[PDB]
Amino acid sequence: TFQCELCSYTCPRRSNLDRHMKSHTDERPHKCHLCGRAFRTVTLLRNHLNTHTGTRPHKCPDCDMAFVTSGELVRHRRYKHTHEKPFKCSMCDYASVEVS
DNA sequence: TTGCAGTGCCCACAGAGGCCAGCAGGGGGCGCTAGTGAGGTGGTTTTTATATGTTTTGTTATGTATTGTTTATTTTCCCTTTAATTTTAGGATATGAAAACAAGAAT
Ligand SMILES: [Zn+2]
Ligand SMILES: [Zn+2]
Ligand SMILES: [Zn+2]
Ligand SMILES: [Zn+2]
Repeated sequence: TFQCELCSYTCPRRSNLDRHMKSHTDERPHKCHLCGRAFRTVTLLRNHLNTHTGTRPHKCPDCDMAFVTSGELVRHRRYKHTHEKPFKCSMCDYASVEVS
């Protein structure tokens, strides 16, 4: 029912349309007090500051290294600890942690 | 000793193959982020629900009006007895009208 004007975005929640309009309008009100980089939400700026300094809270349960976000630890476990490999190739027997 | 037939040696430029940097092939692991997606919390209203006040409905009691009841004073229908009232002779009256007499008038 809900439709977009800038693109063919179709959702059922008005709040989803609101966020999509915020993405089109690029409301970035969160700057970094070290570099000119800016973001739209607080968690992005929090991770950016957790990269300018070493304050990595997501610790690896199987080794002693760490990362700022969860997805990086997910893929680290699928590379090094639980070799998942969901996506597989066409001809060869290849598979890896990322679609890239 | 020489000409001829056959050998020795020294060089050198090719020929060859290992040495080497350069460079491209497939694949493993990390740094970082935009953008949804979903889930949880807070606010809002809202909707159901509950309780109070007012009014409407139902019930009760009293007074008035209607129908009925045996008196009860008309009233009215029906007797036997008078009290006017009417009808029928019977005698008397009256008022008329001829009748006779008397008085003018004529012949
Ligand atoms: Zn759009
Ligand atoms: Zn910065
Ligand atoms: Zn690890
Ligand atoms: Zn393949």
